[PDB]
Amino acid sequence: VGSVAALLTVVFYIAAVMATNLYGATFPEWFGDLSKSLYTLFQVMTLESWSMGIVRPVMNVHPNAWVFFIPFIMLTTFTVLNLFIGIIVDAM
Amino acid sequence: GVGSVAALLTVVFYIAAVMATNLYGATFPEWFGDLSKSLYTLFQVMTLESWSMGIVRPVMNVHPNAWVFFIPFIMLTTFTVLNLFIGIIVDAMAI
Amino acid sequence: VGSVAALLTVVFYIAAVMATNLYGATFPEWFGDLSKSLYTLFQVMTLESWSMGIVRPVMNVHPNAWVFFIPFIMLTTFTVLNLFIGIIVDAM
Amino acid sequence: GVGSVAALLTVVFYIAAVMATNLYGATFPEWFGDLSKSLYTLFQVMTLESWSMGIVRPVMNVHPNAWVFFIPFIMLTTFTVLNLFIGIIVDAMAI
Ligand SMILES: CCCCCCCCCC(=O)N(CCO)C[C@@H](O)[C@@H](O)[C@@H](O)[C@@H](O)CO
Ligand SMILES: CCCCCCCCCC(=O)N(CCO)C[C@@H](O)[C@@H](O)[C@@H](O)[C@@H](O)CO
Ligand code: NA
Ligand code: NA
Ligand code: NA
Repeated sequence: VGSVAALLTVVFYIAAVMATNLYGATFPEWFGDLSKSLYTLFQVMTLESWSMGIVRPVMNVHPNAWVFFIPFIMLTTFTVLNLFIGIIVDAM
Repeated sequence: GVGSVAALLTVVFYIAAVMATNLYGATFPEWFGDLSKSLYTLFQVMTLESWSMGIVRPVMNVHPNAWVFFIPFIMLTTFTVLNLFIGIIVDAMAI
Repeated sequence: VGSVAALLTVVFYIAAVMATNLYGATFPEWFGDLSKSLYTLFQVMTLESWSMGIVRPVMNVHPNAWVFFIPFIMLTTFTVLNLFIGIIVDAM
Repeated sequence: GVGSVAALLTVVFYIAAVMATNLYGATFPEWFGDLSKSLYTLFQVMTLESWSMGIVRPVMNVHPNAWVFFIPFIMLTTFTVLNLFIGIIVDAMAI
């Protein structure tokens, strides 16, 4: 549980560092600085406008942007679910 | 204890809707103008429908730290709702 | 499980009958006929644009529309989750 | 059997993306123009992001029965994904 939350924080910072670098100059409102990146990736993780709102606009400049976001969604959504289940299981 | 979980959620929902009415009511009246409008918006935000693009990003354009309220709200309420729904299903199977 | 799926089908038809009647004349693209209603309520159940896309526009004509949709979401989302868990538990 | 579940999902994803490319490719080329565009749209539809307002409702304006493909697709894939993720967590706890 504590290790799961630690893994998620590491992945969140590494991904937000990568995203700032990859799409920061082209998409500054969403990935302009580490803070803007951490906010966008949290939004993308919850799945709110991930494609129509973020990825489809991003792919119009970077056609492979899906190689970053789709694996990010698969990894973080599974981890978040696994973490929440882990909290409930340990408390019981 | 299921009933206590639902009670905790109702308290958190009213406290948050009181806080939100005060924080964003004057600037964003269609969404947080009164306690009722606030309770509706926070239910929407809790389900995750247009939470960012639709609500938080427009709210952050006036209040840049609005994320300090909404992100912890989402983390707390979504976990509690999940925990509550699991608790109902687990207790009904045992009984 | 079979009874859960049966309860959901009854609730889906009753709600789509109610919705056709309540918002059919005012919102015909979404609730014009039982079919359009069953499609909208399935969308609302999955939570896609339930508020900004459907309920907020509907509330502008019917200010209490939330008394129908919010309890509908609470009932159907819980039942769907309970049904899917029930399938997985019975198969194991 | 986890590995078989992931295998079933991949088969369903390719079959559905083949079917969708054929059905809506000429009418909706930005979303279903090629197998790649189709696999991306169906992943989006599977996560439920703008599935109706963004994709299906525009698609139904040309193909009124499009719901016969997408609604069963959502029911099948979302259940399988949930079942797969639960299967991973259950097997890791047992081992
Ligand atoms: C799961 C973990 C998710 C963490 C999410 C962190 C979000 C941080 C967002 C943020 O702070 N900003 C980007 C907004 O998108 C910047 C501004 O809103 C504002 O904070 C600044 O101007 C200054 O106040 C900094 O001191
Ligand atoms: C969980 C259960 C969810 C059931 C969902 C059922 C959706 C039915 C939607 C539907 O069929 N239509 C509304 C579209 O919103 C009508 C048209 O698309 C079209 O079917 C008709 O014109 C004729 O073909 C009828 O024979
Ligand atoms: Na969702
Ligand atoms: Na959603
Ligand atoms: Na949306």
